[PDB]
Amino acid sequence: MQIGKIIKVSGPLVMAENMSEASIQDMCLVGDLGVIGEIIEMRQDVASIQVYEETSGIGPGEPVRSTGEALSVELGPGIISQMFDGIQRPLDTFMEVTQSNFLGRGVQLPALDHEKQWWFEATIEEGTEVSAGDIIGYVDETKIIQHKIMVPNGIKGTVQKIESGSFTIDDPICVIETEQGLKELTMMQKWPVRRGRPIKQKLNPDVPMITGQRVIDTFFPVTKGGAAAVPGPFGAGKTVVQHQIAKWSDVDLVVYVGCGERGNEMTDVVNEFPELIDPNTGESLMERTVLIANTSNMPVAAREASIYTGITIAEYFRDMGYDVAIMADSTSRWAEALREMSGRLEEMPGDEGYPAYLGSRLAEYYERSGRVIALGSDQREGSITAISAVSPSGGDISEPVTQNTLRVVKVFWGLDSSLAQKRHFPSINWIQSYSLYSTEVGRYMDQILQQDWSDMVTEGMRILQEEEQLNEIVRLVGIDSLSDNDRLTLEVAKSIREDYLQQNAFDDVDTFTSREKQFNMLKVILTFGKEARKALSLGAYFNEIMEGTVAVRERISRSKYIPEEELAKISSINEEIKETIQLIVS
Amino acid sequence: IKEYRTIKEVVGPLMAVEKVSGVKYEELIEVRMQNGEIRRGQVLEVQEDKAMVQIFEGTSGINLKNSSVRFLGHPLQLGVSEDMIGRVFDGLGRPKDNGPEILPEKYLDINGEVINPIARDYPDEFIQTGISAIDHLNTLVRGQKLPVFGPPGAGKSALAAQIARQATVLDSSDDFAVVFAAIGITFEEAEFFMEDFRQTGAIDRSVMFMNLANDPAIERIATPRMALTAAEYLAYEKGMHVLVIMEDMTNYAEALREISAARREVPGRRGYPGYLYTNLATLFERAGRIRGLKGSVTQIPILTMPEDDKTHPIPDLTGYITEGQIILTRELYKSGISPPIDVLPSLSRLKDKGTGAGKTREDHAATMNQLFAAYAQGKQAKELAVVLGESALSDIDKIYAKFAERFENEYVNQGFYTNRTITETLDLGWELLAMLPRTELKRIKDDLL
Amino acid sequence: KEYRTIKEVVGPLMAVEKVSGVKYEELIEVRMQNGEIRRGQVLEVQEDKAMVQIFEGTSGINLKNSSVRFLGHPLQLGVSEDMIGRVFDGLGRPKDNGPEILPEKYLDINGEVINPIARDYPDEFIQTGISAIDHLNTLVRGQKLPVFGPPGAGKSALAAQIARQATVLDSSDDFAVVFAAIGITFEEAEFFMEDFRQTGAIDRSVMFMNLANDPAIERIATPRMALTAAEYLAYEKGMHVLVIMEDMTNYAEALREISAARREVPGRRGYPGYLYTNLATLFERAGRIRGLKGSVTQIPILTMPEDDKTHPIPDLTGYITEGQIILTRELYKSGISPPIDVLPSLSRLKDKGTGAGKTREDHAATMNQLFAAYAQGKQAKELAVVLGESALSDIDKIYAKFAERFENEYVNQGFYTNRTITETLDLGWELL
Repeated sequence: MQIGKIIKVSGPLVMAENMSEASIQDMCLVGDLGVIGEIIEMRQDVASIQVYEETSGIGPGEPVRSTGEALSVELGPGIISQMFDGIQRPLDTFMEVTQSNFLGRGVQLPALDHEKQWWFEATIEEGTEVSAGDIIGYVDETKIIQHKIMVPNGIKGTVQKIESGSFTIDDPICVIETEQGLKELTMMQKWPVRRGRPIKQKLNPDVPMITGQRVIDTFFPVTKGGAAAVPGPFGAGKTVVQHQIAKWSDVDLVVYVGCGERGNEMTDVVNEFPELIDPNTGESLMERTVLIANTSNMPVAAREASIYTGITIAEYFRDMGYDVAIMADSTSRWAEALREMSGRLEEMPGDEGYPAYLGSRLAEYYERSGRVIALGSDQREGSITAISAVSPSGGDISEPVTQNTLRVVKVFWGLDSSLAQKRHFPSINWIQSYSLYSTEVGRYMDQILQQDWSDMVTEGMRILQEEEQLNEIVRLVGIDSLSDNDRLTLEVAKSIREDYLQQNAFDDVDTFTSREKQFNMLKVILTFGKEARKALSLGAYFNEIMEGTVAVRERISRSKYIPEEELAKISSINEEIKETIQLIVS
Repeated sequence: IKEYRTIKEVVGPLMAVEKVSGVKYEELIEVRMQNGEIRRGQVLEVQEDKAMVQIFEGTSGINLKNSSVRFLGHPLQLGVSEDMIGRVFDGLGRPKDNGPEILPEKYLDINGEVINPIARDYPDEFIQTGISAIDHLNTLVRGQKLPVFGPPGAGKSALAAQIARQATVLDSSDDFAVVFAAIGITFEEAEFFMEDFRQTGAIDRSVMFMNLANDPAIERIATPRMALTAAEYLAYEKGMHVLVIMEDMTNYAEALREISAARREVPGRRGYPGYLYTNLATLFERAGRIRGLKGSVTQIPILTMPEDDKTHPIPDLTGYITEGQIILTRELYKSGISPPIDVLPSLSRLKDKGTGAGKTREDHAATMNQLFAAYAQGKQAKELAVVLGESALSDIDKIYAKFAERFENEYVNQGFYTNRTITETLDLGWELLAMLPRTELKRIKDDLL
Repeated sequence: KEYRTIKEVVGPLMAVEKVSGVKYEELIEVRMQNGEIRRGQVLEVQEDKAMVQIFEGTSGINLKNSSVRFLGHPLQLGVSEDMIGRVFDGLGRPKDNGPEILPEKYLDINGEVINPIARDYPDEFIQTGISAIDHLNTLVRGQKLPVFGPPGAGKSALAAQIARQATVLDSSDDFAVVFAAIGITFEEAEFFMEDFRQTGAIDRSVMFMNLANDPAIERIATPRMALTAAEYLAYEKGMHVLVIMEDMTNYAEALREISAARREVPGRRGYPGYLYTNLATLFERAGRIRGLKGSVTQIPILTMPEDDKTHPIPDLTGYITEGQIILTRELYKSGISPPIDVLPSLSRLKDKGTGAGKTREDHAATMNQLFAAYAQGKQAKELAVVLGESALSDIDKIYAKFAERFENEYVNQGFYTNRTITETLDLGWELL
């Protein structure tokens, strides 16, 4: 290759000559140490390189060399159960290689383990015409997840030789006859972080995701391929919510991205995620999770690139036909990396110091998440569902980050600290939160359940809205003042909030609620409301109804603890309601 | 064919070519990368044998030595044909719906010519939307700039598709087409619009341009200019009554900011670019009527409500230059009427030329003003309900408030996909005011009809 | 070595020529025509020329006869175990005219970034002896906790009290305190010195002093020096360090000053624009590393503009620094010492630092019930704000005795009073 030479060093800016074969946005190793850097300019053969690490002690005359690629990630076996930073540096391996608790300066380590041996299993047969994305074989990476080797893009032709066996990443596993000739294929492919991966076509997400958490699935569902934004006020139990979603959602892989956190805030995530348990297998979540984590004082570009690295990996596993869920925390911190990086590049400030392309950048990120048909003969479907935590950064909704996120997302889970003070978990404000997927999900739900789920959900939400207005009325007057009809609606609202809405993440049975069980529970509450309202029109007084129904109401509260095998006991509540209420009126 | 291999320098999206000849200001270019990728660019400035250009897609990956710049020799232009109708294009007019190839009659500069001040004629003739509140109370006229102001979620998108499917013009021997410009919307929204259009056969009578939210900002800017160029062609050159609808203009303002910061010229004075006001005025002087020609251009720019406290430049700008406006309210959407059109805050300035005997009904004008006052007074009853709480029930409030609420759920709330025609709207609103006593009826004549 | 090719002097900057092997951020020293010697640091290096800033200034320099020598190393601090009991200037040079200190080794002061996995979470609390800090927003070893105050609110006085009464219950080895005074007046500086001598903490502490008279560029180094020495004691010597830095506001003012001196385009709100990263680089040098005994804790004292419109933005740092502590002069007016507005103060790491085995576990439950008592007690008296004609006058007097009692007693325990956590709990019980 060509080796450049440093002619200027000013702060983070390094300028090197004899670099004509390099390109724009290429990654270079700068100086004797070889700190990471990225080319942003070029005049004649000299290039203006931006150094991510600290430039102290670097001077002119030192050599520069270019990787011949932009910021990129290594995609292949050995990528799962890994702790990465924004630029895909293996933190775990980082310690053992250098025997230091510090992120060394200008220290270069390959992302993946290039010398472990995997049993490649050839699922394809020679002489088959292949295109970009066909699956030639698989490797059992972890006990949970099956890693499939697929043809990298830009490769088209006919298989020549392919055999199974124990291979490393680097040694070739199959040969392909092409127009240009023969190309050997490794198990690993590289991809630029900021160029979205290609697809046959993108299509709508219309299949809701079972998150297990009752309030989410019932009132504000998220589609496989949707985008859900959740604010993270202190002590709202957001951490618990993220873990619950991660281990319970019916997705194959989870990608967690920590853009820039407080360090101690980071280490909690690091220790608690390996200790999470996959339910259907009893193993650690890490067997199907990829974790990217950057503390606050890290090189700024790693923090900005965190999101793109995470979503690039999610797009990798998406092209296999898997359902991926990517959690970003915190996106506010990411925007801060942008504001600082924009200042370092002498850009023209916009909204509250943010650059003018903030909304554009965020739109680019969120539009990659979705349900698509991956490339290949098989025409397989894959999806990425995005959960982004926006740190309020001061309690407000007008923050450019939050507004621009909400401009391209359809699900809002507003975590409220007020409910956490009242021991209401998950502390999702039902009034402020919304989902624009509720309509389509209601249609799908009605069909597969063969029930009128949409009517039930709308009725519950209507009762909650009326509950807000009623208890505001109550503050001015008194609880006795309103009618037995209105007061009955109050108590049914309490029933929804307590039995159906509140969920204990740590209870063995309360943590996860099967979709059929969600339906049966909500029906129990709603049949109650109907039969009692009916009995009011039948002339019975509220208090008499209350007594005969105290007995059965305790069953309703303990019903949210009923195992999924014994759902017959939930439908039985309906029968007990009807005979009890009709008995109270004599 | 002229393309130069001489790239002196690259800076961000900017690029410098040297030793070039015959280049001109605002020519488009294509950059042939070493890997064969193509990116359309534009010429920002040219001096001596040097030329400086901006790339729409950005300069990532460019190798200066091994890539060449091909100068097209023409400014940003739209290939126009009569057979454009029923086709879907992106922000730069490229076809997005596969389909047949298009042999354009000619190519046009999308910035457009300037109307002679005397030649342009007043907006005159009536356009039917099919939506009661627009047509009856806040009429739209051909060649009128009437915008729709709405909050983020209150069925603005539905109302745009609404108008597109139902808008037509009565008692004319000339065809009527709709041009739909979507500016920086998400894929899901864009697909909603396209699917609705294809389903209701509305696409057959319309041309539409699609600019996605993640699409480059310069394409985002170009979409309204492109849309109006096609609109003018059909309206005046091919004699149609074009209707132009642009979704979420506020997005367009954002795109101006992004671009303006990239160029570094006109640094922001109030946060957004220097001349956003003049830019919007340029777009909006395009709608009009040339005296001596059949065709007409109407536009309904839609844009998002400011939310009242993150106060921004856009509310004053289009409104400063628009001929009245139409407002939606979140409370009304939440309440359930649809479209949620709050009438008292909004109005159309140029009602009278459109609404009138013969063009529409004679009653319509007088009836509209009476009905307006009758709701203004349902407001009076609501205002005597505003502080009322549950104050003593009088006579003014009781009957007048009911009239208002009934209007809301019977005339404002027509239903999104219900296409009330003008005659229907008038008879319904007449009937819908007649429940009310005859003491306060502005036209003494014709008590029932 | 001893280049004599000064070709320019502009403001506090210089341009040197025909120099090679000069690195960025490299210390130089200047030999003037009169034999005076000044230190400066390289800030920009071209093909052959280099450009430096002189700390003391450029007054009196004759370019033709002056000379420059390039030391070949960036700003360093010599580390030794003999640091304790000593006072240094902004650049870690002896200021008490004590015995010459032979450095064990010379350390670059920028420090290093702890690998995220390597960092160990903080689970053990530190007893400040302050009821208004210990019970509620409790401080744990390794936490980054800052106190926000206005000038003349006694913020310095509280900082002194914390320094004197800071200790940990295990106490196998005693605590260590590193204190940095950043761009503060002599009177302010003297206060701390007198307290330490009188209380005897100088023998148990190490400190770095940078006054306003001293050049701005020395302020930048002053934090870096204190944290580098703290890290040396903490990790190489296993000590448990509490780092107290007084008025990072003026560190930020110096940051702007240097940025303007280097002709750097301003960032957001006229500040350099790398403030977020610069502060975070400073503040994140805390916590414990797993596999090492020592720990680093930071309590940065920050002057807070009454307005939120300008100075070192409270929320610029506040979300960097894992909670905060608020002092207000409105509070301070009525004999409330240390004036700790408890409404908006939080310790982000309070929940884990609080439990049986590390604290007497009435405390978590009792803190939460007294946190309810904060909210309800405020309701009772604080919320009235000269209103409450009827509210709190309807046998809510339990409330309308609680919180005024709480505000006076609990918040003003006296600046020289040390409350054992159990006691603080008890006075909470009394207030219960």
